[PDB]
Order: sequence, then structure tokens, then C-alpha cells
Amino acid sequence: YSNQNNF
Repeated sequence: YSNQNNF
């Protein structure tokens, strides 16, 4: 699993 949250 890999995730990036760019607010």
C-alpha cells in the first residue's frame, strides 16, 4: 500500500 495526500 502507498498513498500521498497533497492538501
